[PDB]
Amino acid sequence: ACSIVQFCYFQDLQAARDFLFPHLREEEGNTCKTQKTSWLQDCVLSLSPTNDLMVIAREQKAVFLVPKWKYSDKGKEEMQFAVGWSGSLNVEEGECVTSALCIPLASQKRSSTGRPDWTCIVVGFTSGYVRFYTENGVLLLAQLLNEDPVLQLKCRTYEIPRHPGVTEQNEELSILYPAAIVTIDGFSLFQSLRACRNQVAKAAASGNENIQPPPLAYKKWGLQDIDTIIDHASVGIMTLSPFDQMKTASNIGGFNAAIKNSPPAMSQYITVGSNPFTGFFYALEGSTQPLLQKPKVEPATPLAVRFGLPDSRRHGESICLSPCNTLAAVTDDFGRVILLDVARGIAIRMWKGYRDAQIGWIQTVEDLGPSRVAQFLVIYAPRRGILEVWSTQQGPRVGAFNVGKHCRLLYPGYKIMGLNNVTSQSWQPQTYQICLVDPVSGSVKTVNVPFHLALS
Amino acid sequence: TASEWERFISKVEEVLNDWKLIGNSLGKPLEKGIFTSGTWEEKSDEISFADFKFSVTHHYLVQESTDKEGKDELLEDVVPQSMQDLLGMNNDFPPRAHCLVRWYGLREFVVIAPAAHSDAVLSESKCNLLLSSVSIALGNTGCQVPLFVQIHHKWRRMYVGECQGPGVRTDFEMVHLRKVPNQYTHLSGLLDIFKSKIGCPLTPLPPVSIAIRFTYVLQDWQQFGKLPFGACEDPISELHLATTWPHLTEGIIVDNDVYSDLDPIQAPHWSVRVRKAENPQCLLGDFVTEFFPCVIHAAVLKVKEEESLENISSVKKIIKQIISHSSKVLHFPNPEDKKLEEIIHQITNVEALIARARSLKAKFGTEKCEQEEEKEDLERFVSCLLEQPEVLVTGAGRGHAGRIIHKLFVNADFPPPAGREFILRTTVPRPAPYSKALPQRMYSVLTKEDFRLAGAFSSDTSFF
Repeated sequence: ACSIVQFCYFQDLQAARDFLFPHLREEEGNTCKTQKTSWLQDCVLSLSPTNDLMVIAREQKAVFLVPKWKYSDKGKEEMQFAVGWSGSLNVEEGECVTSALCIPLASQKRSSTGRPDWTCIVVGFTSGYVRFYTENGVLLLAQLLNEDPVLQLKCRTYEIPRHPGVTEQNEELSILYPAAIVTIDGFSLFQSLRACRNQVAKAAASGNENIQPPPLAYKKWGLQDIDTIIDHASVGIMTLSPFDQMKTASNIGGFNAAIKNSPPAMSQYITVGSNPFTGFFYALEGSTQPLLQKPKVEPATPLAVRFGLPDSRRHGESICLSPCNTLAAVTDDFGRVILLDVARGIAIRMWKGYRDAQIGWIQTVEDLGPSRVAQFLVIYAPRRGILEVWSTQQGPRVGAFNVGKHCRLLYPGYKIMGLNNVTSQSWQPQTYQICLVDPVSGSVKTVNVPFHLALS
Repeated sequence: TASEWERFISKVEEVLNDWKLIGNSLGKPLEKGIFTSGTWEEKSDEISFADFKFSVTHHYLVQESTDKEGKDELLEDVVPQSMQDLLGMNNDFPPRAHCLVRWYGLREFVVIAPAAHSDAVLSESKCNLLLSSVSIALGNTGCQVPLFVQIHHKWRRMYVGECQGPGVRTDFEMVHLRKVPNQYTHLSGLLDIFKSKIGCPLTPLPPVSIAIRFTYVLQDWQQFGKLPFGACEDPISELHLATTWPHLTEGIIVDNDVYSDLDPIQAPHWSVRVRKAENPQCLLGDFVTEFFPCVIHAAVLKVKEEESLENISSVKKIIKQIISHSSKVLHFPNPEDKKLEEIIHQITNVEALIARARSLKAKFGTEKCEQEEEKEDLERFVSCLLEQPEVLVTGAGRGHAGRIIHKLFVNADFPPPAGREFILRTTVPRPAPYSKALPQRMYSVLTKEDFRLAGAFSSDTSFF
C-alpha cells in the first residue's frame, strides 16, 4: 500500500519568513482568524537532490539553509535544517531573482563516503544575469547571457540505463529566455566551478590574486513562429529510423520530395505557452559550432517551430518530463493536465479538474528483462489540498492523500553532477525523487509507492 | 469545458458509442477466402467540430456467430482480436477488398475521412490534432476496433490509425513515395527497415516469415437478310499473371542487388486475372440500334445459333425473362423506348460475352490440341475467367495448362514484374525486454512509379 513518511523537520522557518517578509513580522478579544500560508507558493525554492542544502529566495533576498544532526532525548540524530546564510543578492538597482538551483558536485577523489564536494547555487535575475554562489554565500561567478529576464533553469545530470536499449544523453544545463534558448555544456561548468572555488579558497588563505574570469560555453538559439512561451523541456539528442525518416520526409514534402542517404541528428525541445499551445522545435546538431558583459552575442542558430498543437485560447503554464524521457505532462490555464508522447507529438490521456496543479514523477524498480520498472504520475491539487498518484499512462488512481492546501511539491529531476559510468555502480549515496514541504508542520516528507500495485 | 477540440472529442465518443463498438470481442478464426466469398456491410454518419466536415465510415465483414450462450468469457491474458488477426495467413492477397483490408488483413474497421470532397488535411499540426483526438477517444470509451484518419490528399490514400487494448497499443502507419535509394528494391533492404523500426534491445531475433507475390502484365497477343454479327477489335485488353510464394523463411533463399532466387516458374501456385477492353465495338448491338418490331426478334434466333455450340446457358433464361417482361408491355399504346433500350443492353451484353469467350478460346487454343483429356481441361479452364477475375492454374507453370501461358510470355524468362508485393511478420518483446511479446507486421508494394509501405507495429503501454 502507498504511504508518505516524514523525514525532516525545520528547526525554525518563521525566521526566514520574517527576513523575507519584514512587514509580516495583545488585543481586546478582536476576532483574529483567516491565517494561511501563501509565502511558500510565492517564493523561489530549491532543495538539493542529495539533501545537503536549501535555497529560498523571495524578491532579491535568498536564505540558504544548512542541515544539522542533533541528538534528541532518545539519542537519534534527527535531521533539522537551520538557516546557514541569509542576505541580499541584488548588485544592480531594480534587479530581482527569477529562479534558483542547487547542484551537488561529485568528488574526483573516488570518495566512497557520501560526501559530494559542494552544492553550487545557480541563480537567474530579471536583468539577465546568471550568478553562481557557494553554500556559504560567497559569490563565485556572474554571467549575463541576454538582457531579457531569465525565465527557467533546467539541469541534466547522469542516469544509469534501465535496460540495454536505453541510451545516454550529454550532461547539460539550459536557460529559458522569452524568445531564445541558451544551453551551457555541463562539463564546462564542472571545469569552471571547481577552479573558481579553488581560487577563492586559495585567495582566502594563500592570497591568490584575482583571476581573469573565463567565459563559458554559450549557444543562443533564436526561437520563432511563437507568440508567448512560458516553460520548456530539453528532450535532447535523438536518432531516426529509416522508416521514420521516410515518413517525416514524405509528410514534410509530398510526392516529388527526395530522401537523403544520411539521416541528420536533431536536438528536440518542447515549449508550452500561447499561440501556439505547444510547439516542438528541432535543431540541427553539429551544424553550428558552440560559441565561447555583453547581451549582444550573436545567436548561434535561428530556430523555427516545425509543428505543434494550435490552440490560441489555450495558455500552457508548465511541462515536466518522465524519468524515462518518453512522456511529458503539461498543465494549461483551463485547469486541465495533458500527457504527451514526445516521440510522436500526440496526447495520450488528459485528466480534468486541476487548476494550478503541480506535477511529479516516481519510478519504481521490480526488486528481483532486468526488472519490470514502472512509472507513476503525481498530481497535487492545491485548492482541494489533495495529492494524487496516477499511472505512467493509463490505469486507476493508485493513491490519494489529503495534505494541506499550502504545501509544495518539489521534483528536481536531476542527480549528482559530474559522475560517470564506473563511478555510479561502484557506489552511490541516497537521492530522492520528490518531496513535499509543509508550512503548518514546518517539515519535509517523501512519498513511497510499492511496485506490486501496478500489476492490478 | 467543451471547447472546439473537446467538442470534437465528445462527438467522436458519441459516434463510437452509438454503434456499440465498446467492449471486448471474441469470435472464430477466419477460414480461407472468407474475404472473397463473404460480403462486407457499411454504416456512415457525419461530424463537424467547428468548420471542417468529416464522414465517419465503419466497414465490417458478415460473421454468422452461432453460439451466443458464452457470457463474454475473459482470460487474464487477452490480446485484442485485431492484434491476433494481424498475423493471419489464410487470406493473403484478396482479389477484391478495401485497401485497408488488403494491407492490414483486418475484418472490422472505422474510418474518419473528410466529408464529401474538396477537403484535405495537409499541415502536420492538423493531422496530429486529429490523431490526438482519436487516441483520447479510444482511451476514454474503451473501444478496441482500429480507428483510421485520412491525411494528405484523397488520391494519395494515406491513412494513420491506432488500435488499443489492455496494456497494448498498435500503430498503423503508412509511407507512399515515388523514388527511394536503390538499396530498398530487394527483400534484404525491406528486412533491414523492418528490424530497424522494431528496435528491440534483444538483438537475437527469430527469422521473419516472408510472403512473396509477383505481378506480370501481357498486352500483345502476337497472331438474304443475314444479320451481321461480330466484334471488330479484340474484346480482351490485357492478361495478368500473379505468382505466389505462400510461406517462406528468412535465410532459406537470398534476394539482394546481386543474387536472386525469385523465379516465377518455381512459384508453387499460379493465378490468372484477365482485363476487358473498353468499347468492344460489335456489329450486332448497333445494326438494329440504327433503327431505334420486326428487328426485335432477329437477334433472339441469331444469338441462339452462334451459342448452340458454345452453350453459355444464361441467354436462354435471360430470353425467357425478356419474353415475360414483354408479355404485357409489347402491346401498350405508343410503346416507349425503355424496352428498346433494355433489349439493346441485353443483346449487346450477350454478344460481347460470346465474343470474349471465342477470343479467350482462340488465345489459349483449347481446340488447338490433340489430347482430348487436355483439350477438355483447357476448355474448362477457359470460360471460367469470364465470371470471376481470378482462376488457378493446374500444376503452376509446370502443367500443360500453364505451359501455354509460359509459351505466350516467352513469345512476347518473364518480363520484369510490374508489381512486387512482400509481407513480413514477427513476434518480438518490444520495446523493452521486460515487456510483453507482441506481433509486428509489415506490407510492402513496389511498382515502377509507386512505393508503398504499410506497417502495424505494436508496443507495451504498461511496462515500456
